[PDB]
Amino acid sequence: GNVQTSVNTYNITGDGNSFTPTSDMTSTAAPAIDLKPGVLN
Amino acid sequence: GNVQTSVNTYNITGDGNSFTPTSDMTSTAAPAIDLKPGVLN
Amino acid sequence: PTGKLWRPVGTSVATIDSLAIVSDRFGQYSFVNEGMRETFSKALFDINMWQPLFQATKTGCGPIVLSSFTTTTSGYVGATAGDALDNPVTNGVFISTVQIMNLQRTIAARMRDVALWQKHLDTAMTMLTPDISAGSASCNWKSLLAFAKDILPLDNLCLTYPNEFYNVAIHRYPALKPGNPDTKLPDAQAHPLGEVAGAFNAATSEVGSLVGSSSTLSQAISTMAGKDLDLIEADTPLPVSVFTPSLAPRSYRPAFIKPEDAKWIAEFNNSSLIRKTLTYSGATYTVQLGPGPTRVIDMNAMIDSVLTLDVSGTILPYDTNPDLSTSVPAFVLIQTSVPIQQVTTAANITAITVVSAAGASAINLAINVRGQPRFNMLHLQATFERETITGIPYIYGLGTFLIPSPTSSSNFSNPTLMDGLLTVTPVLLRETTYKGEVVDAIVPATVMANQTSEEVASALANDAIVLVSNHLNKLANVVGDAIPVASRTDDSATSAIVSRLAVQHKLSQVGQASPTPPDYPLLWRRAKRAASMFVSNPSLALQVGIPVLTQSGMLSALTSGVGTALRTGSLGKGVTDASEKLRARQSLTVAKQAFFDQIGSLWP
Amino acid sequence: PTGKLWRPVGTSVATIDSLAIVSDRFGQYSFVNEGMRETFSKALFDINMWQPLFQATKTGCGPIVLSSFTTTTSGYVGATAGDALDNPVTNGVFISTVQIMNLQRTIAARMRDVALWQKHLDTAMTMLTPDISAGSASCNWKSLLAFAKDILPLDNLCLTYPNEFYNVAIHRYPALKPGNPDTKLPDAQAHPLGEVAGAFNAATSEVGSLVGSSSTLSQAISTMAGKDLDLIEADTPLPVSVFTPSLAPRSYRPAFIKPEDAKWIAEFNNSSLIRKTLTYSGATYTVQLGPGPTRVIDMNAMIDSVLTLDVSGTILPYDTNPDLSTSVPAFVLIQTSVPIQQVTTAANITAITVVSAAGASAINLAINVRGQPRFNMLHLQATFERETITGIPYIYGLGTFLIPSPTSSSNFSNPTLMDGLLTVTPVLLRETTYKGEVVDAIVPATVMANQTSEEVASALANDAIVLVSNHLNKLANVVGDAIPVASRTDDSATSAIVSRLAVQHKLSQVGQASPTPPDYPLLWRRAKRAASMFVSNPSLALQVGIPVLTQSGMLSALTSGVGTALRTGSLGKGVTDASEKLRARQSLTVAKQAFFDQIGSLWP
Amino acid sequence: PTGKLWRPVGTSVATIDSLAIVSDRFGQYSFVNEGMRETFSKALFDINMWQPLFQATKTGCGPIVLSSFTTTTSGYVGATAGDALDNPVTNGVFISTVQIMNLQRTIAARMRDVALWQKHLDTAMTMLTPDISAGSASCNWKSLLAFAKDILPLDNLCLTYPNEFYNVAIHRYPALKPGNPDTKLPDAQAHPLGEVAGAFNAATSEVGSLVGSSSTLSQAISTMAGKDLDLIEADTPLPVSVFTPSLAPRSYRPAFIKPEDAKWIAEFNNSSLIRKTLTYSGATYTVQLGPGPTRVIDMNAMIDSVLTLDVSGTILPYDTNPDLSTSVPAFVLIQTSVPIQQVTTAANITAITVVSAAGASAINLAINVRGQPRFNMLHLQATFERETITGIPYIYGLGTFLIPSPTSSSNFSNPTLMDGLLTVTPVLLRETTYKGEVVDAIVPATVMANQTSEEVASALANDAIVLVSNHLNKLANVVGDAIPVASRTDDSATSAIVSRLAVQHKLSQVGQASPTPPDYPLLWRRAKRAASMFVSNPSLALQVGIPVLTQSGMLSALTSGVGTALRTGSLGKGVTDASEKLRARQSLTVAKQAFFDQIGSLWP
Amino acid sequence: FDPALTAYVQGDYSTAAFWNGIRCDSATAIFTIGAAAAAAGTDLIAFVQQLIPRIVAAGGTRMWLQLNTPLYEVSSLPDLIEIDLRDHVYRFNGGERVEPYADPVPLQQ
Ligand SMILES: *C(=O)CCCCCCCCCCCCC
Ligand SMILES: *C(=O)CCCCCCCCCCCCC
Repeated sequence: GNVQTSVNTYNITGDGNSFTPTSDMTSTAAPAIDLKPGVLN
Repeated sequence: GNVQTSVNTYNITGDGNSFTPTSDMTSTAAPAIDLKPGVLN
Repeated sequence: PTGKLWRPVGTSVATIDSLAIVSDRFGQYSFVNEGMRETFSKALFDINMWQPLFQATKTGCGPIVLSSFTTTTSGYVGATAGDALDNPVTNGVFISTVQIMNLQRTIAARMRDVALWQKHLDTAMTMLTPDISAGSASCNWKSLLAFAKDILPLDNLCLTYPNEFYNVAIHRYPALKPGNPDTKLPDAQAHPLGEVAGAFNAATSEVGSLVGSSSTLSQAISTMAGKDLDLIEADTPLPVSVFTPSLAPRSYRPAFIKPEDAKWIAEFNNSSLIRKTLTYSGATYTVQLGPGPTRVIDMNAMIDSVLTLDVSGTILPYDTNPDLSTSVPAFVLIQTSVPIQQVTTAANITAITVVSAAGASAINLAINVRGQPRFNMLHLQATFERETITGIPYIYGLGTFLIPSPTSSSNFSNPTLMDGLLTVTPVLLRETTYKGEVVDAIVPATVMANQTSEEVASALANDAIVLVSNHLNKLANVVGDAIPVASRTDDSATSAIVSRLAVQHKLSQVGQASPTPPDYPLLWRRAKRAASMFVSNPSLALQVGIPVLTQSGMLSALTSGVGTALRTGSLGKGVTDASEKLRARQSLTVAKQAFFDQIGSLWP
Repeated sequence: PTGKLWRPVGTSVATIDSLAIVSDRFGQYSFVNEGMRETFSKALFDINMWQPLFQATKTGCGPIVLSSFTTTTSGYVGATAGDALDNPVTNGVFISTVQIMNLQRTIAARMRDVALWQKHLDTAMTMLTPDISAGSASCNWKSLLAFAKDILPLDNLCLTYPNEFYNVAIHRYPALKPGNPDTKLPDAQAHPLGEVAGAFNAATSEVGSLVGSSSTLSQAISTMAGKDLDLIEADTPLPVSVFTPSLAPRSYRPAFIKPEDAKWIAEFNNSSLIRKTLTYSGATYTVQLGPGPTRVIDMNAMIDSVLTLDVSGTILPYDTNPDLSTSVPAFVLIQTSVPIQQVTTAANITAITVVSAAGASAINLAINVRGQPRFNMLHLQATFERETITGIPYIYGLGTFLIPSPTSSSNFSNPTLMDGLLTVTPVLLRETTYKGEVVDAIVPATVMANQTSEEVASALANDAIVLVSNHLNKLANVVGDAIPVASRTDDSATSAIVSRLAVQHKLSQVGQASPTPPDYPLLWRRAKRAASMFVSNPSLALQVGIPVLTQSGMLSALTSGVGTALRTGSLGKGVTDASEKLRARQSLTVAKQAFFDQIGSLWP
Repeated sequence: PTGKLWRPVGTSVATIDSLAIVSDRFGQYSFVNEGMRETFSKALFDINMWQPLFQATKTGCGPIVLSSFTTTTSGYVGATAGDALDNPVTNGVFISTVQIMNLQRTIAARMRDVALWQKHLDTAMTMLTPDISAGSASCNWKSLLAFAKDILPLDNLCLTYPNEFYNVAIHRYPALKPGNPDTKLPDAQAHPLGEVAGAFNAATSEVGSLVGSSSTLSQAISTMAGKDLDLIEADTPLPVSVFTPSLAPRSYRPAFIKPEDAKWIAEFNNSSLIRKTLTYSGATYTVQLGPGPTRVIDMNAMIDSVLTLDVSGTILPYDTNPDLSTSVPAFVLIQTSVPIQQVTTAANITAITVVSAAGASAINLAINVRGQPRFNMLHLQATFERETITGIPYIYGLGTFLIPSPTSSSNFSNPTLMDGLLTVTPVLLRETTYKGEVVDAIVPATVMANQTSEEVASALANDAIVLVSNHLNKLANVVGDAIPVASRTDDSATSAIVSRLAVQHKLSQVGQASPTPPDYPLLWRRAKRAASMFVSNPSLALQVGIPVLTQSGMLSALTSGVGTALRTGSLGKGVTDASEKLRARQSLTVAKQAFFDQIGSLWP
Repeated sequence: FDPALTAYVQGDYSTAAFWNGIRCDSATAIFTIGAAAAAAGTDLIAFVQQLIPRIVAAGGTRMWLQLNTPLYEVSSLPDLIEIDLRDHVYRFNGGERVEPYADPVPLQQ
C-alpha cells in the first residue's frame, strides 16, 4: 500500500476511502459482448 | 466446371484460384440474427 | 423514438390528445429506429449474397433493398399520444403495416429459395473442412475440384452451377480465394462478405475464442440471475415457486429405506405377524405384515402425488411357500387406530382398502429366469390426494400381497412387494414436503448440512431436500462452466470461501495464547478443495459432516462471489490454458494439412 | 447500409454494373454500421479501463481508439453491385481488411494482457464479496486492506501494484468508493465505468432482477420456437427429424417386459422345453428356451441398432444344476418357421445363429458374493441391421446360455440371460418405431393417452413414445421455467386448460335438464393440477387414464397458451413472490454485514 | 463514443491529461450511445403501452419519456482521459448518475405496477389461445366476451376494467381487432404496438419460424465455441479444466467389474481363504476375503474422492451361515506387503484399517422381504485422499463384513459387500485418472477407440474416459440439435465424414490392380449412419471396434465440419420438412377453429 | 513471432517434468548438453543416457548434441581447454566453466 502519488488519480491507502457495497449498483464490467456471426454482422 | 464467362466475376476452373484455409478468418455467413420480441422491438 | 407514428388530427397544435396514430390505406406507419434497420439489413444482406444463384436459376427478382419497404413520413412517434408527443421526428424512416408484411413474406419466400441452395453449397463445402484454427494449410485447387467432382452425389446443385455456387461460396468461405483476373494469382487476404464477423471468430491464439469465452459468460450470467442462484442459502421462507421445480418425479426402493432416514415412511415393527382380512371383489384376502418390520409409505407427509409402485424382476418365491402363489399382489392403504410403531395386533388396524390390485394371482405374473421365478414387469398405482386422508391421523400406503389363504408356509415370508422400484411423482408442485410435513415455503439455509448421508438419497420427489439440491445443481453448473474451479488458479469461487475460512479461523484464535498465526497457503488449498468438492457433487452441501462446505458462511458466500465473478470475466477469459489449447489446435491443423495432402495426390 | 463499399469502376455514372468492390493495397473497405461500432467500442472500452495497469507494467502502448483502425471513404455500400447501388454513403466510416486484422489481433493481444491481471484483481476482489443485493453494508477500509494484506497469496499482482489495481478496480466495483482528494471523504454515489449496466443488474426490490427475469423469458422463447414445442400434439405425420432425437440410447431389463406391454419383444410361451442344437465353433451346444415363457427381443420392429445385453451381478446358479456351468453365455438370434407364440417344438425353429458368444464357460465368468455366485460384469452385443433380416418373417434376438450338454438338472432352470440390463442404441436416427412397426414419421396426437402405465417405461430407445416424451419434456421445462405453474397464481398455462374444461363441460351439459351450472372455482382448481401434473411428470400425458391431461384439447391447447404467454412476460415477471424473495435478500445482506463486522475487528 | 463524459479541467486546450471526468452535484454524466437508447426506449415503450390502465387506476404519473432522464452536455467522452480525447462529442445526450438512478427505479416501480395487471390481462387472454400458426380463424366477439364473463375468477382485474384492459390488450394481441368507430367494422390488418416483432414471429409457411431457426443456430454456435467442442479429438495434453467437469459423481457395482475392465479395481484371486484379524473398537473381528476373487477398489489410481459404498436391498444370508450375523458390515482399507494378485496368505496383508464401520451387527440391518433378508439401506463411506496413501505401494479399499468369529458355515460365503451400489465422487476436479494413473491433462485422441465395450461403462467418475465422454456429449447435442443428422439430407455432418472415407478408401486402392473404383452412393450411406450413430450414442466413439467412427480422421473431422456448418445455417434452416411441419400447423388451427366454434355456440 | 512457427518453453530439460507434452521430430542440444551435465552435477555418459531416450519418446527422428569428447586425441589446448584426467572433465579457459566429458569409445557404444 506504499504511497505512489500520480500514476493513478487515487491512492489506495489514500485519505478517507471506503469499501461499502450497495444493493443498488451490482459491480460489473463487460463480459457478454455479442460477437456471434449474425449479430456482429 | 465448364467455362461460364460473365454470369459471375469468377470462373471456378478459372486461372490461379486457391483453396487455402487460414486459422485467421473462420468462414461464416449470418445465422444468429436476433429477432426475439424484445430485441427486434 | 420507437412505435407507430402519430400526427395532430386536430391540426397544427400537437397536444397530448390532438394526436392520433396516423393510420390509412396502407396500415399504420411504425418507426424504424436505427438498430431495427440493422436486422432487416443484416437479413436482406444475407440474401443479396446469393445473387449469382438467383439469376442463374431465373427465380428471385433482383436484389432486395430495404429502402423499398420503407417511407419518409414525419410526425411524432411514440407508443401513446402522451409519450409520442416527446419524439417529434422529421422525415424519419417508417415502414407501413402492409409493407411490414412484404419485407416479411419476401424475406420468408427468398429465405426458402436460398435455404435450399445454401444446403447444397454446404454438403459440398463442409465436405472438405474449409476451417482450420491454427496457422494455415492449402490444398492445390485442381485436385480439390477434380475430387469433389466425384464425391458430390448426382443430386446436389454444385454440379449444375459450379461457378454460380462458387461466387456465392467465395463470400462465405475465406478459405476459397478466387484467382484475380488481371495478374492470374490469389490475393493473400481473403475478402468474404462476413469480413468482420469471420475475423472475430477465428480462434485467436492469445485467448481461445472471443465468440466462445464471451458467450460462456453471458450464458452463465443468464442462469445466475434467472433461476435465482443468488439467494441460494437464504435463511427465510421461500415459496416453492421460487425454485421452478419441473419434470421432477424421483423413484426409489422402500422396504429398505430406514424410517428415520426419511420421515415419509414408517414401519410396523411388531413382534408376531398381523394377519388382517378384507373382502376385495367378493373374495376374502389376508394382508400379512409378515415377520420383518415391513416399511410402509406413510400417507401423511406425502404431497398428493402419483405413486406408481413397480414390481418387476423382483423375486416371487411361490415355489416354496405355495401360500404365496394364488395371491394377487396389490398396493393397499391401511388405516390404523393407534399410531403405527405402536400398532401391535389386527384389532388395531381400523380398515384396509385395496387402492389398486393386480388382476390374476401370483402364478401368471411370474416368469422363470433360472429357478427363481421373477415378476413380469407390471405397475400397480394409486393417486394419493392430500385431503382424501383428512382427519385420519394414521394411514399408510403398503404395496403388499393380499394372500387368499394364510398358511404355516408364509410364516417367515412377509409379502411386502415394496422391494420393487416405486416411483412417486408430485402432482401439484405448489406444495413441498420437509422433515415429514407439507409446506408451501422452504428455508434453504435450514436444509444445508441437516440431512445425513442417505437422508438425501432417500429424499421424496419434490421435497425441500430435492428442491435445495435442484437449485445447488444449477449454481454448480454455473461455476463448473464459467469459473475455473478445476485448475490451480485460486479462482473467484475458491477465493470467496478462503476469505471466510480466514475470518473464521482468525476469531477462533482470538482470546487464549494465539500460539497459531493463521496459515493461508493451507487455507487457500483447503478452500480450493471445498469449492471444488462443491462443483463436483453439489449435493454434499446438505449432508451433516462435510468439511468447510457445511458452515453457514460458505455457499451464501460462494454464490455471491461466483456472482460478481461472472459479471466481470472481461471477454478473454479463455486465456486460461489458452497455451495447450492453442498447441492442440495447431496439432489438428497439422493433421488436417496431412489430409489435404492426399486429396492433393490421389486426385491429381 | 452494410457490407463492403463499392465504387463506380467505369466512373461517374454508377449503374448496377459500373460498380466494383473498391479493393486495394489494404484489402476491401467494409462499412462499419452504427451498431457494429458499439461492439468494437464496447470491447476497446473494456480494455482502456485497464489503463493504469498498462503503464505501471510498461506493456500496452497507449489507449486504443477505434478511430485508429477505420477511415472516411465514401461510395456505394452493399452486399452486391445490384443492391449496393441503393446505399450511397458519403464519408461513411469503413475499416479496411488489413485493419479489420489489427483491431482484431490488438483486441486479442491486449485481451490476453488484461485477462491475466484482471484475474489477480479478482481473486482479491471477490475475496470479500463486494456484492450485496438488499440495502447497504460497509466495512471500515483500513481493516479490509490490512486484512487482504494477509490472505492474498504471495503470487497475486494486487500486492505488487495496490493503487495501480485499485484504480482499475474502482471502475469495476461500485462498492469501493475512493476518497475524494479535496474534502478527504467518500461520495455517496459510486461512479464505476459500468455506470448504467451495473445500475440495471442490482436486484431491484420491486421485481427480482430485470437482467434475470428478462433472460429467463427470452431463453424460454428460444426453446418454444426452436425444438418446435409449438405443434407438440399435432395430428399428422411428422418426420422424426422434426424431433431432433440425439444422444438417445435407453436401457432395459427384458425377460420381464410383458409382450403386450411393448411390441418389440415376443415370447416363446410353449408347454415343455424346446432344446435345439447348433455347431458353434466346432463344439455343439443346446439353446434351451426352458420351463418359463423366455421373452425374446423380436427382430422385426427393432430399428437397426446396437443391442448390447449386459449380464452382470445377475445370479448364475452353476452351483445347483451343474448343467449350467460349462455353458458359454451368448446372445443368439433364432429364426423360427411358424411365428413365435405358435412355435411348439424344436422342428419349428429354422436355425440359430450365435451372433456373439462369451469366450470361457459359466465357471470363470462367475464370482462368489455370499453363496450366490454372480456374473462378472461383461457385455455381449450384436449389431442388428434392418435388412440383414429381409424376408425372414420370424426371427428373435435371445440372450440365452448355450449349454454344452442339457441334463435333468436344467429342467426347471431356463437359461435366459435376458434378466440382465440390455441397452439398445438406435444407430440410424432417421427411422423410428411405433406399436411394433418401423416408420419415418410420427403422428404426435396418436401417441397421447395411448400407452399404458408401462407401455411407456417399456418404450424402445428412439421410438415414437420415447420421441413424444423427449418433446413434451422440453415444453415441460419451458413452463416449469418461465411460467409460474407452481403457485396459486392461475397462470397462463393452467388458464389455457381451464378454458378447455369449461367449453367441454359446458356442451356436455347442453341437451337434458342442465341441472348443473358449470362450477369454475372447481374447474380452475382442477385445471391447475392438470397443468401442474404436466410440468411435474411430462410423460403422464401418454398414459391412458389420466384426468384432463389426456383429452385431445389440452396440450395442443396448453402449449399454444404457454406460447403466447412467453411472448409477453414484460420484463418484471420476477414480481412473482418478489416480496419473500426480497425479504430473503435482506436476510443475506444482514448476515454478510455481520461478516464485514469481523473483518473490521479481528484485523483492526 | 461510450463511457463517462470528460471536460478540460485546465480549460481550452485538451491534452489527454487536462481532461477529467466531469462530475458534480448530480453524479457523473455517462454518454448514452445510440443503441443504449434503444433499450431504455424499448423498456419505457413497453410501459407506456399500459397507459390506459395507469389512469384508470390513478397510479402511474403520466407517460415516461426517456428524454426526462437525460441532458445535452458536450465534451470528450471516453473510458479514460487518454482515449476520451478521441471522442469530442457536441451536445451529445448523457444521463447523470443520480438520473441513471431514477430511470432505473422508475422502470422498476412501474415495472411492478404493470407486471401485476399484465398478469390479470393474461390469465384472461391466453384463456382463449389468441394465437394460431397457419391460416386464420375467428370466433364471433359477442360469445367470446359473454363467455369469459364467466370463466374469469372473481379476483382478476379484467372484470373491474374490461375496456381499460381491452385497450392495453389490443396493443399486444393482433388477434383482437377493435371495431373502428366511423364505419363500425374491423380493419383486416391488426395494428398491435409490436407491429414488426409480431410479424417476424409468425410461423412463416416457407420456413418454420425465423425467430426459432435463428436461435437454435446461435444457440448451437454458442456451445461450439464455448465448452470447446472444437478440438474434441485433439492429439496432445489438455488440462482437465479445458473440460469444465462439474456435477460429476458416477456410481457403480464392483465385486462385479472385472479388474482388466477398469484399472482402478484389483482382485485377491487366491486359492484358499485369507482370514485376517484386527482389533476394532476393542472387539476383534476377522476380515474374510472368502472363496471367490473378492474384487476390491484399488487405492492408488483413485483421485482423492468421496467413496460412499451403499449396501441396501442386497441379500444378507445370516439365515444360513449364522457366522454372517453378528458381524458389523464395514468399509475397510487393506495394506498388503506383496502386490495384490500375488498376495497368498494372511502373513502377506500388512495391516487393515476399518475406515468406516456400521454400528450394530448383521441382524438389525436386516429386514425380511420374503424369506431372503435384505439390507436396510445404509451408506458406509470413506474419504480417500491421494497422499494419505503416500509411499504405500499396495493398499485397497474393500467394503467387506468384519465377522466377529469365522466358522465352517462361512467357508463358501465371501462377505464382500461390494455387490452394493458404490458411488465415488471426485472431490478435487483438477486431477483426472487414466488407465490407472492420476494425471492433470488428457490426450483426447488417445481415449478414442481405446476403451472396450465395458472399459467405458466401468469408467471412474471424472477420469479421462468420463471426461472424453462428457465432451463428445455436448458436441453430440450441437449436431443432434442444429444439424439435420436425422433425415436423408446428407447434411454437413455426415458429409464431412464421407469426404474422409473417400480420401481413405481411395489411397487404400492405390498400388495393386485398383479393380474397385470407389463407390460413393455406398460411401455416402455408410458415412450417414456413421455420423448418425454418433449423434445417437456419442459414447461409442471410445470403444474399440466401431465402424468408421473410430478411425483417427473422423470426429476431428466431424466437429470442424459441424463447426463451419453452424456458422452459415442462414436463418431459414427451418425449411427442412417445413412442409409437413406446415401441414401439421394447419391441422392444429383447423382443430382450434373447431374450439372457437363451440365458444361461439354454447355461450351465444 | 507467429505462435505456430516458433514456440518457447521455460525450465530445464535436465528435469523429467519438462518433457511432458513436448513432441518434436528433431532435437538439437548444442552449447547446452555440456553445461547440463555440470549443472546437474552428473556424469556425462549417464546424462545423455537419460536425454537421448527422452528425445526418442519426444518423438525425434534426428539429433544434434554439442558433446565434448576427445575423439581425435586426449591432447588438450594450453589456454582453451584443459582435460583433467583424474575426473573426466574440461576447463574451458581453465576455470571460467567446467563441464564433464565422455570418451570417444565408451560414449560411442
Ligand atoms: C500495499 O500494497 C499493502 C496491501 C494493500 C492492498 C494490496 C491488495 C489488496 C487490496 C486490493 C485493492 C484493489 C482491489 C482489491
Ligand atoms: C464442373 O462443374 C466440374 C465440377 C467442379 C465443381 C463442382 C462442385 C464442387 C466444388 C464446389 C465449388 C463451389 C463451392 C464448393
